[PDB]
Amino acid sequence: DNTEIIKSFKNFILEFRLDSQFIYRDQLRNNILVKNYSLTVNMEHLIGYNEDIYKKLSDEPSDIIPLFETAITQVAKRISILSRAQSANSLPTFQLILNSNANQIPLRDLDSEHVSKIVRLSGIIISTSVLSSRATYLSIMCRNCRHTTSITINNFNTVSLPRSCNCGPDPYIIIHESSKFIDQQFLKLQEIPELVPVGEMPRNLTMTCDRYLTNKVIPGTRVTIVGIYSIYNGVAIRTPYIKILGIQSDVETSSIWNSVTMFTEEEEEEFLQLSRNPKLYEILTNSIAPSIFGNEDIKKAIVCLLMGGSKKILPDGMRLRGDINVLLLGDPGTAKSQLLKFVEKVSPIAVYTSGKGSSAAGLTASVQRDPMTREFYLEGGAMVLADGGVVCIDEFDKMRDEDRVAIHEAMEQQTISIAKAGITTVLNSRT
Amino acid sequence: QHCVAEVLRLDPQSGYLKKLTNATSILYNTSLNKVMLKQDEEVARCHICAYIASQKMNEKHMPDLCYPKKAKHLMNLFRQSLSLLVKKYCKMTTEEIIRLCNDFELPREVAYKIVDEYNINASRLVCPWQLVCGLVLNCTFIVFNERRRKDPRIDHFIVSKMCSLMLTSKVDDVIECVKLVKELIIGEKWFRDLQIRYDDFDGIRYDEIIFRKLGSMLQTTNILVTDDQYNIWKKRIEMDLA
Amino acid sequence: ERVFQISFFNLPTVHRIRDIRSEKIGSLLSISGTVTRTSEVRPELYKASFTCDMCRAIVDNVEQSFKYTEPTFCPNPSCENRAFWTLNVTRSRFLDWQKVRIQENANEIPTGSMPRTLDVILRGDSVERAKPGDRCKFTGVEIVVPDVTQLGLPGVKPSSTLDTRGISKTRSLGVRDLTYKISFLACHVISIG
Amino acid sequence: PNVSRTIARELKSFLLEYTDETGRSVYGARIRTLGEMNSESLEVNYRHLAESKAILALFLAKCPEEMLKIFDLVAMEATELHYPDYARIHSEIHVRISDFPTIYSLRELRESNLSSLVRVTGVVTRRTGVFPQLKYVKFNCLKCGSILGPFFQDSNEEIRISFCTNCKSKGPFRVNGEKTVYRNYQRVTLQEAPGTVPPGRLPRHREVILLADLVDVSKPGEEVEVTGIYKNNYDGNLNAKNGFPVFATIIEANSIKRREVFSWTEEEEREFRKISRDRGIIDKIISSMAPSIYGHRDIKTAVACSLFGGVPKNVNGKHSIRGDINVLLLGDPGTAKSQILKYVEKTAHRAVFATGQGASAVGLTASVRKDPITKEWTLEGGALVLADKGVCLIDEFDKMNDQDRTSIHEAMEQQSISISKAGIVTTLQARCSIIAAANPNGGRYNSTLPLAQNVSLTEPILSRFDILCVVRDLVDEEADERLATFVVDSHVSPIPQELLMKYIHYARTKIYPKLHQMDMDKVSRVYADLRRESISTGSFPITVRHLESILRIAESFAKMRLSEFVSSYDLDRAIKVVVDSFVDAQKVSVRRQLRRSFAIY
Ligand SMILES: Nc1ncnc2c1ncn2[C@@H]1O[C@H](COP(=O)(O)OP(=O)(O)O)[C@@H](O)[C@H]1O
Ligand SMILES: Nc1ncnc2c1ncn2[C@@H]1O[C@H](COP(=O)(O)OP(=O)(O)O)[C@@H](O)[C@H]1O
Ligand SMILES: [Zn+2]
Ligand SMILES: [Zn+2]
Ligand SMILES: [Zn+2]
Repeated sequence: DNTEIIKSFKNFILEFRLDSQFIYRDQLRNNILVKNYSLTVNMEHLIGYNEDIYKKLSDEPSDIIPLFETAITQVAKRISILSRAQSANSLPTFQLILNSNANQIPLRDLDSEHVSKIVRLSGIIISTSVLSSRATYLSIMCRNCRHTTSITINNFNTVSLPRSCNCGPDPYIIIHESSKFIDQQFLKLQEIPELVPVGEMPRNLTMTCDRYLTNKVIPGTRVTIVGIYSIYNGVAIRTPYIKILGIQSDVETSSIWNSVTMFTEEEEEEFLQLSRNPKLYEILTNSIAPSIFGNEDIKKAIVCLLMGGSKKILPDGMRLRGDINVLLLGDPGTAKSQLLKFVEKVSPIAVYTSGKGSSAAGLTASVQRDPMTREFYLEGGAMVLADGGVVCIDEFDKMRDEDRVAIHEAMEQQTISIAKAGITTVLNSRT
Repeated sequence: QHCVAEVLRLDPQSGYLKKLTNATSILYNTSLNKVMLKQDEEVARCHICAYIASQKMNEKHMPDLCYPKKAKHLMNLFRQSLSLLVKKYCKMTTEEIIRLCNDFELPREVAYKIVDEYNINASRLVCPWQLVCGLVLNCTFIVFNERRRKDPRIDHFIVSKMCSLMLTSKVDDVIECVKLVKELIIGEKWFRDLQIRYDDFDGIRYDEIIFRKLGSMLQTTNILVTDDQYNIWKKRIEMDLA
Repeated sequence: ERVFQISFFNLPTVHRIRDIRSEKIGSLLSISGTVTRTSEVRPELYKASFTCDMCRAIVDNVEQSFKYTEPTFCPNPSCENRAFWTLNVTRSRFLDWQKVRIQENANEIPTGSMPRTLDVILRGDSVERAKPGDRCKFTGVEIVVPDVTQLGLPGVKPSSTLDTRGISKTRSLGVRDLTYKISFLACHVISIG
Repeated sequence: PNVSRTIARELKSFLLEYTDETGRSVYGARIRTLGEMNSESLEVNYRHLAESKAILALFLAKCPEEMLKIFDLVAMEATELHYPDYARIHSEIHVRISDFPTIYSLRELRESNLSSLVRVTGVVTRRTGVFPQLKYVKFNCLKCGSILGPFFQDSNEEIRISFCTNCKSKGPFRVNGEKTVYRNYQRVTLQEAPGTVPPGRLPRHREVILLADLVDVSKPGEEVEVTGIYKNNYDGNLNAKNGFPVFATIIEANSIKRREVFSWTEEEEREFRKISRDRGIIDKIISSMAPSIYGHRDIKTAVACSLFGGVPKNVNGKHSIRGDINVLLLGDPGTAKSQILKYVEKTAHRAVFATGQGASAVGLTASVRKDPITKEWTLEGGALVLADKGVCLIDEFDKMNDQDRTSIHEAMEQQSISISKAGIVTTLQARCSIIAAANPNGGRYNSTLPLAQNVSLTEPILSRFDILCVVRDLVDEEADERLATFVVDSHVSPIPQELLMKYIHYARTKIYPKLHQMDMDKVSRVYADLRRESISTGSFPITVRHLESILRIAESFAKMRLSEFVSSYDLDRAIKVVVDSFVDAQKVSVRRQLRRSFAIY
């Protein structure tokens, strides 16, 4: 039956515990306060607790998932009414989010078998196309009968409108002011370039997501994902893809200028201990380069540099550069390169480049147009990716004149400007 | 091989099976060998092949082998290439009442017993709907006592389903269709076997009803509730903090 | 179990591509030129069976050169619509095919002139005797084939249409546009030069 | 024909009691291995049953697409008899053939041979997709919320149904892609071998379809022998056929091969260790490195240090040290410069032979490149990227523009690439070993000037090269006496390179030899000595770069010997390599250094 399974699943919600503490119960209680209508789940926790759901969810995931959705909705209704009775109408289904670490399978080793099952894999991300919408609950009226009805779609964001509620075929108009919709996006993926055959190009695959599993990723961020090998439409052929059911990403891949700004409280005590120690300067000078010798004078400047300086804005707009500017000058050896190599590790959000700009890395704003619609969009730049951060350079001698002009103006005002044919820009460097 | 066996063992829905699968294989082989037998959707190319396979080996049974336009065409082409109770004096067949009994998903032995009852005692009838309806209802009540006991909602749902299937709004007539058949069919040995099998005996167990009627007070009228009920109910309030 | 081919070689006269007009239609005529391309061997429809769309009646006849669309006669004429038909692949006969592109030769060109070219087709066992980038002496008949590339050109354009005079009460006109190029066929070719 | 009874019984008798030598029932092993490995295919050698009876092949030729029928079900019967419930798991079984003698080119196909057994030759190129297509169908009806039963699909048409079990209604039908079952279907291009196209003629091409779960068993640049059937393709829209009514052709291939996965076995690492720990393998390694040319041993040894790679480390995740080794050769073009690097490509693991403009695999960078198939954006990277663990070859280093030089600069500098184009920002692992070449200005090296003055290269990427070897004209008579004799003989102790590459595969994974600080202050002693002795008589200095590179070479030789840790009397070899590499890289003024710096020999 299905109710035996739904009960064996609902028991896992409130009757599971580890480390002598409830996990999913209070997680749901916190989520309802957050107004999240979703959760997180680990499928490793379900193998030991119960084996009546794993071996059947493996092969019939689409058949078993909506049952779990409805069970979560039931738990939510109970806890909602009880919480309203405790302190202080519309509760739609909750998306289920899960992950795993059992294994990873590459795109190369796939086949036409284990289709519609659940799989694991790795890759790299490219596409962020558009927030294409789907419907979840939309109302209908018949144009002649004026007969109101309703429809709701659940998971496939199978059936079509009713063909007959004389009015004839196609008697229904679609309302929008009283309808409901969700978002999804078409995401791509391609294997690791380092694990490929020598000759051929790589192969990619498409996927889709839903309400709270969207917008989580930006290209370049290596991710491992788990989904279902589903199908839609030679002699007779249907396209393969994957439907997302669980996504895990690195906490923070290539530096994000929108980084964390609210630190924890436990660190503050030792932060202030180090602040009040009179040996702070000596500790920093000793530790900024543990495997390096001499040049204490040079190492005593990096500490001044990293902490920036006095940001001062006057009522005329003529700001003073909050940070400082430095220039090594030396012969081979003398660690003139090793410090620069190391500085990126320590720096929270900063970039490193060589002269003339590195491979496909404009030393400044190298703007171009869109592959789609042929429109203008600022692309990037070594002097703006690290906004609010330090920049490391080597081989400063061999610069192009145009490349050097912009960086030379940045070294004194830290605000590049480009005014080509159509686009006019004032993009802040602050580095 | 999978689909061939799927269709061949669909006939029920010793040597028969083996010889039939061999016959179907070789017949399909002969039909597809030459370029003379084309434009034939495999959607239905294992039906009259099975019919003629039955015809060939030793014995042939006309009924339920053809069970349509192109059926005869393919046969020739291959064989050349080689309310409901007011109505008075209604009629019935095997499969009509088999369908009416199979809408509940009841077993086949009960349906066959009802069919035997009909074909033995359908000579002095006024409306066979009444007798068949009563028979199937009193089969449902006897076989489904467990789920009815654990869920008193079923009673209304089943009665509504069998009131809508016969297109009526009044139900006392259905009540009569039940009690009259109970009166009529009350003393047959196969009915006895069904009674001992599914242990209804008016919806109550034998070992309880004997003491209920013998004149004792130890008879277990279960106004109280079983211990396991309380044991499993405790869990509901165990988690009341949420 | 019998299909034949023929050829006529050692003709006395030679005609360049510019020396071909509209009075040599269906007439044997020797030409010489050059090759710049070949094509893919693709078995061609010599004979092909059909079947009635309401029975197994097979017809092993073929309409071969063109008008390859529809036979009519059915062995059992009792049919609601005997006009159209079905098809079959196995009860059939096939023979080789090949396409090349023929080209002007340098030693016979006029002034202010490009190497005017056209397409010629082969048949039968004589195929495999073509060759890219060589001068050859073809011999065959003035086959012609439909085309539409010649649209947008001046003058009036011929058009076919079935008659509706003498019989009445029976695009409804079924008008088909006709405008043809002058390709060539080859019964036999030799490598000159 | 209805001879299927006799045909089936006789072919099953063959399958069962086949015996060729010593009463060997070969196919029993095939079937039992099939059951053990859960395989979907089995092979049958055409030669033996053809020898036994040939009308088998006659009836196969008349209709092989029909002859398959008894064979697949007989395979199923045999599989079930020895493996119950195999029918439950594997729905159907396909078969394979081998040893067919008839030979057809890709242009020899004639109409008289179609619809019969066909055996061709060619090369697989332009592989595309492993797409799925249906083999069992069930539906989702609208008039009734029910399904359809299972139904096998033909090889040449779609499927569509208008009736229903409940009634004769032609309701809207849709396939339940969420429940059906699929199989493997591929489209593959196939072209003739250019090595035998007769004079003048061009090579024709065809198309091929690969099924039976054998997809992705080929890669471009392979010689293949596909044996199967041949037929036409009625792909609809055929009433618009101008000219003559002629149709295309397509092959359905059964058997596939690749002739016309390196790994180490227990005895193979046993012998590896046995020979590594016995008496200085290095001399024999240099002897067997590349017999392409007799040449000379110094750059062979430099590249030998380049092959194995060192050992990277970090001081608690900071102050990283490069493990891999670099090289840079240079000299007059009259000698062999672009030979041994291609030999290394052929011999190493995950190596690449890239180049600059013209006859190059990739442009030595990463870019948002288009794909011919359905416009597929991809992020390809230079040969450096592919060999993040391995090595990347280059020749004609001088012939680059600004960006394709800054790329290699970034590689050797920070072992990571960066991209800031097309709405995508990323870095990778570029910890590759680099090999390169170049052409001196004027052919001869101009012995009377230093390196940077002589060749117009720049210093910042020139520094990374631990080794900068150079040669010039070898004018003596013995040079002729050896080289001319060897070259003419080309048309008149060393260990197999297979064992060498399996050795390097074995070495890069296990051994990470250490080095104990026993007498290691001699490093500081000799470094200070020579760092003063450089100013004593020379112009340019020697920097701690060479010290670190000598340490890398020491660990590389430790890996080479496969010893547990560094050996004292191999730091001598490393020091000598770096010394005599610096000797030739200076003016004639270094002639004093020849005598002075020979003590450390
Ligand atoms: N002052 C120093 N202290 C410690 N190690 C150094 C120092 N200078 C150079 N090295 C070592 O020498 C190598 C070259 O470093 P560096 O001088 O920064 O680059 P370059 O030699 O190209 O200028 C590095 O591997 C580094 O470990
Ligand atoms: N010692 C040698 N033995 C055999 N062949 C040699 C030898 N030296 C040079 N060659 C031949 O001369 C050619 C030299 O080409 P090379 O100078 O490497 O071209 P590039 O400078 O453009 O790379 C090689 O292809 C090789 O076949
Ligand atoms: Zn209506
Ligand atoms: Zn007819
Ligand atoms: Zn229906």
